[PDB]
Amino acid sequence: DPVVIGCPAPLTGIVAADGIEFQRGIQMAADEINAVGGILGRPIELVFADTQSKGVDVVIQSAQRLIDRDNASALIAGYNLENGTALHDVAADAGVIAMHANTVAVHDEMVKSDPDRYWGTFQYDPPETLYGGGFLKFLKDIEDNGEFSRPNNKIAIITGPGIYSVNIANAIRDGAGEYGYDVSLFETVAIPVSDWGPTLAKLRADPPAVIVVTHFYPQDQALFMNQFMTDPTNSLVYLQYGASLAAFRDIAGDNSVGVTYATVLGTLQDEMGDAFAKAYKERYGDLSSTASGCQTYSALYAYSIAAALAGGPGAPYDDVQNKAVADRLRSLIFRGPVGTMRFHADTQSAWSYPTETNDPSLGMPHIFSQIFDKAEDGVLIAPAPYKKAGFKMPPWM
Repeated sequence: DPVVIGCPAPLTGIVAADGIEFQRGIQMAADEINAVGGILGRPIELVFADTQSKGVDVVIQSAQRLIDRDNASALIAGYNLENGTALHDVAADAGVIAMHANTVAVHDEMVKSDPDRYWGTFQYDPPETLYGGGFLKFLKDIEDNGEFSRPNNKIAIITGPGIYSVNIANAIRDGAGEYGYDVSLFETVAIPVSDWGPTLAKLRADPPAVIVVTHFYPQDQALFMNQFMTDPTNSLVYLQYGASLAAFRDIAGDNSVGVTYATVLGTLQDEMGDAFAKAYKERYGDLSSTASGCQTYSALYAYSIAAALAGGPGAPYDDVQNKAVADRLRSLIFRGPVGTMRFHADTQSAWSYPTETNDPSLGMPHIFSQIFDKAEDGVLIAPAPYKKAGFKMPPWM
């Protein structure tokens, strides 16, 4: 009998572009796995539900449909525009596995709130908190390697009002002290930003060693750099998420050069990572996003290994067999194109390297990049052993 895998993804609405890549990624993994017989000779079938870039009610409806109507044994998502815990009760109540990369601390706390019940839901990246803790670790390593010499001990943190930006910003604020940084500014701005002037005046009145912007819109970030660069402070700049996108580099132009950014789950640029990216672009075109497609690709591979080891998926409501599958997933150490996927037992979230573990065979690399040319993707500068270059002092420093 075929193994039915359901994918609730935002195929329409404001984040359609990511939803389409989640669909492409999971299709590619299913095709590769099926070409060698599927899971224990059972072919993988994929059913999709469009969450329309809408919120909790629609995500739940979509997940429920995949189970009730399509008999999905497992749900695999990238992210959807929900708080992060919509899937847990849907999975638990149907005795199925759900995997997501919503990238949320609320997932960790939900699983910890009732681990006996929430045995089936896994977050296959680390929560967003690691963007903050991992930034501090990154900063330590480039200082220790001689690549960055702090002009002073001050860090400035600039956040939007939402939970993702705020959680990242507070992780950095809270951790700064043990790395010998004082927070010179913690600033919350209204979004979208029309003018960074007030923030920029505070920065220039008290030039920090490091500026972190956790507000993530690429256009707002480019406007920031264009206003910053009329009179830049002597500061390392890290921009959360948006700087990873062509749109940021297009709008900032040469002002993008020197900026750093990072992802807690991304394609490595070693042989295996390069092979995935090449194959993905051959299937879907050079403008397609491996950054989103690698997520559901990796998740389905992990699932396929765990389910095979357990003797196969359970049907909906076969809690005993799906618990066996979840046990295999919970102990899995799976090295794919994004690095090692391994779970914390207590949170059922991915281990992060080098922040939580010093061994890349035991956790997922938190990859940092630095822009060197407005026309190119940033170069990987952390963590060893995945660097393609070292951090280079920004041109404004």
